[PDB]
Amino acid sequence: RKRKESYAIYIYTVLKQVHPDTGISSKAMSIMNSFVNDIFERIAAEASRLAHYNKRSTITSREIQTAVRLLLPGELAKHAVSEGTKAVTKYTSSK
Amino acid sequence: KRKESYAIYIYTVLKQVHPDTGISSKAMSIMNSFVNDIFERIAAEASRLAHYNKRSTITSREIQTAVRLLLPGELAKHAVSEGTKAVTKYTSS
Amino acid sequence: LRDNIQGITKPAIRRLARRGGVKRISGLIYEETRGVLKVFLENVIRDAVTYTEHAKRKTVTAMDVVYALKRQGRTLYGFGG
Amino acid sequence: RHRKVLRDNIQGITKPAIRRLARRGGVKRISGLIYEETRGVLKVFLENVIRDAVTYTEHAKRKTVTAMDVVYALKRQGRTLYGFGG
Amino acid sequence: PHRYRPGTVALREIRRYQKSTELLIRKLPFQRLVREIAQDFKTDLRFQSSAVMALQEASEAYLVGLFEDTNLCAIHAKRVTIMPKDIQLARRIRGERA
Amino acid sequence: PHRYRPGTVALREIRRYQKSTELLIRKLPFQRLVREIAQDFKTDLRFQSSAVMALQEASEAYLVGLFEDTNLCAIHAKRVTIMPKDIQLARRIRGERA
Amino acid sequence: AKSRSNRAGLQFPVGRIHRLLRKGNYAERVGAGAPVYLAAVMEYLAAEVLELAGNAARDNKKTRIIPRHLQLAIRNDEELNKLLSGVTIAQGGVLPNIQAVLLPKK
Amino acid sequence: AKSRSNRAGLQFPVGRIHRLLRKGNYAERVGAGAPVYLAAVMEYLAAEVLELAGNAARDNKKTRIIPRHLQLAIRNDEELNKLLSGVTIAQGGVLPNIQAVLLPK
DNA sequence: ATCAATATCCACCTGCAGATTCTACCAAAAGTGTATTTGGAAACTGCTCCATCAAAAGGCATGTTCAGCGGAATTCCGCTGAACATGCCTTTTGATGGAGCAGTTTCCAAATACACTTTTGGTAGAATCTGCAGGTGGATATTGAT
DNA sequence: ATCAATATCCACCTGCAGATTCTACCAAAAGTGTATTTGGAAACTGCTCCATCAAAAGGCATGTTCAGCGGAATTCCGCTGAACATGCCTTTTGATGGAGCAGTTTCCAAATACACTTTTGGTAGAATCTGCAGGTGGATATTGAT
Repeated sequence: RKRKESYAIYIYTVLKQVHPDTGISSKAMSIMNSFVNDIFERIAAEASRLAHYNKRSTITSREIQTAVRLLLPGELAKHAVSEGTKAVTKYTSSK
Repeated sequence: KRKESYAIYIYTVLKQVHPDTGISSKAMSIMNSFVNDIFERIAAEASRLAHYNKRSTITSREIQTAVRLLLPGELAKHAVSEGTKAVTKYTSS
Repeated sequence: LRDNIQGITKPAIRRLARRGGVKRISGLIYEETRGVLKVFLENVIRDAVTYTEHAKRKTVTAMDVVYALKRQGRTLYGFGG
Repeated sequence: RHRKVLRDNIQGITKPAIRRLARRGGVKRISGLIYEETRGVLKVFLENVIRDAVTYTEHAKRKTVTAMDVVYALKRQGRTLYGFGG
Repeated sequence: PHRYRPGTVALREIRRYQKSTELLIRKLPFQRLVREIAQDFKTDLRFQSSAVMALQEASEAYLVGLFEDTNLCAIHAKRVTIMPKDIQLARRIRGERA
Repeated sequence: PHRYRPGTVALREIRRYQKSTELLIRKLPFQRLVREIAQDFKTDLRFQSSAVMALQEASEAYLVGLFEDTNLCAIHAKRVTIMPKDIQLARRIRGERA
Repeated sequence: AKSRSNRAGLQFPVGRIHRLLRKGNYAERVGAGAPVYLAAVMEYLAAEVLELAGNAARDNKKTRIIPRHLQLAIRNDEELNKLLSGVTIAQGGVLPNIQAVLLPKK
Repeated sequence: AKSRSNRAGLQFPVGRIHRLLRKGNYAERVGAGAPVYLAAVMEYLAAEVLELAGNAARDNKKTRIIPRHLQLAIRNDEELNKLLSGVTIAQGGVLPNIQAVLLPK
């Protein structure tokens, strides 16, 4: 066996939600996979520094939120913050 | 009430190089920032080196490669020698 | 009476240019410079304040500024860190 | 049984290839000395990235430069590259 | 009735300011500007004095460095007088503009 | 005998290349250059084909971006012909020799 | 038994992201909400890019998004262009753009 | 009991550097030699700068190193200048430099 | 402004590489369920040092005058673009030997994890020492007018 | 070339803000001794894929010719900045309540560590599906000569 993970299937699902009849070449999918990973790393590293500067040993949704605000440009930040807060509020309402 | 810094070691190193030279507070603060900046750059590069190669440990070897990646030609050359020498002297005892 | 950005006077701007090796300055430079300085400060201060809020403080520390400058790629030595 | 000495390959970056790159860059007119200056600039860029790429290879104890070694080398230089597993 | 020719004193100023390291913008005015801008992100803020100083050192170092690049752009255009279009070129090429 | 005026075909070329995405440098020659340079740093190295392509995509994006900046420098000096000094000014502002 | 992604109302894998955060040496501890928030942001950014790229593909009368479409989507969008200013997209090319002074006549 | 710094023949704190590497979230483990190597590199770099700054102070007939001196030392050294190209030295000023074309006819 | 030589535009057509779609084995995840550990939010506190106000310090705003810079015009040499002929070397199609990369089972030197002894680095309230920033003086170079 | 108004520089002086020196205090680390755990080097290995030779052919590089027009030197003048003496409004400097930055005690919601149960994303890979590259030709420009 040989297994390597990627966000490809999740990227594909989201593509179908915004453009039901549009496909994506493997190369473009590879670029989308690199993009998602790049975003993950930037936010995580920023959250990491954030926790370190404040002598906190735990990275919570609050550090992720501040990191998003430092990383994204005006409008994207606002919408990212909403989607983020929304997913956490809902995640917390269950179980 | 504490607050750690590299000031005493920087000062001591200063006297080995210039026994008769002093250093102001602001200059000492700059030297401290420099030493911390260097520590962070090297440590972060070694962190990446170990992660890229799926290694759990940061060893003298990661520090060395990071040094070669981060310092310009000659500086790297000497930093590498100084590093190797301290590890050698450390192990030989 | 006045405006804050106008507090950065023509002579102060001239002095900066001088340290920058500039010999002759056109009149339109002053307003262009103020706008550039305003953008520089907005960007760094926005980040500095964001670190402040995250730490639940009401006081902007030198470190908040240092961290903001570092992530803007403007590393500053001499004020901590 | 071996090699075939690699020499002066920087001339492989021809005048026409350079004109094309300048066109994509929106350039309309090119002076005769631009080609040699461009080769020099490309060489410096390549040496710097390759040096770093090869450094990652050696650290991993490999003899084969991977696409990820290049991607990592580009990232160090601030030139993030998308499309090669990075 | 003595009088120095245009450029002579400017050249003298360049030598003087390139030798020194003191801040060239006045403190209070800079302080007011910083507080005004900060007020737009969060109200009722306090500043350690060292915070305002780090901000002034970074700002002045930034403008001086920009004035250097601007000077090269004016000179490139065979001028000795810097203009807004010089500052714009330098910022565009630095990637601060685009 | 028909002939386009100088600059007409160049403009047609700019529109053509700005519209496409293929690599503009020949493949085999670029690969030899990479192997030659790498060899000088370290002998006996091998290369995945994608490693060479990654280097070519990056080198070409780098050069195109440099020519755009160089073009602004030529234009700034009221020319439409880029010269070595425009590339030098651009590299200097970028900090590649600042 | 529900997946954390489902409970969060997300397509992106919360569990995987939680695991990537724990293994990436970012902090000694990672709270349960961190990966939820991060996955939501990642998903939102991917959606925004795909929305724009798909439009670029439609404009070129194509059904399949290719690197060039991703490049046009990103460079024509002010915020994405800034967020991704240090990024190079392979086979993406550049935006058509000819300095005005270069055009003929008057 | 002898300290690790002395054992490695260094002035910089190997024990402190070690602790900083461990708690800085760099990796799950830190080998014994890593802090030794790192400490020595930091020491050497500090030495290099202090030597040049010291000379810059002597050049100005002063016995106390101040920011200006660190700035002159770094910006006049091709390699240190490159290593610190993104750094601003508080109260360092700039190197004396007038473009030739600006000098009197 | 009509003409002619060419490039550009764009919809239609079809072989084909490349993308969407399985049925299934499944290692590796990810989720369920106690048990144990504890990070850091919340309420209360006392000493910093930050904002504010008065008084003394000294840099900036303003109008005049004109030196010389920037840029519009004119001119022409020679560089660089366009076009064409020629043929080379890159590109493409393809199969091969084998170096070397990724995986594997073994297993010891080295690193983690408390628990305990020894000690170095940081600092506050007290003392004292000193490098050098200004301030004076007088010599000399610099600059600009004649 | 000759003064003359000014800036610049060097030697000397000394008050003092800031740096080096001394000491008891002691929490916070760093060094140390024991037992437990494990990352990853060593040796054998299956097969991915990289280096390389093979051969055909046309896309593209090379080199030449010719002249359009861009770059750059030159002259010239309108007006924008530099220099400067004058009048004084703002910044700088030093003293004082209180906002709030840190350290502290507390204890619970939340995060490890862990033994198992359940669901999923990946993928080898024979088979079906399909967007669009690319060859073709004709409608509509776009240029440049006249």
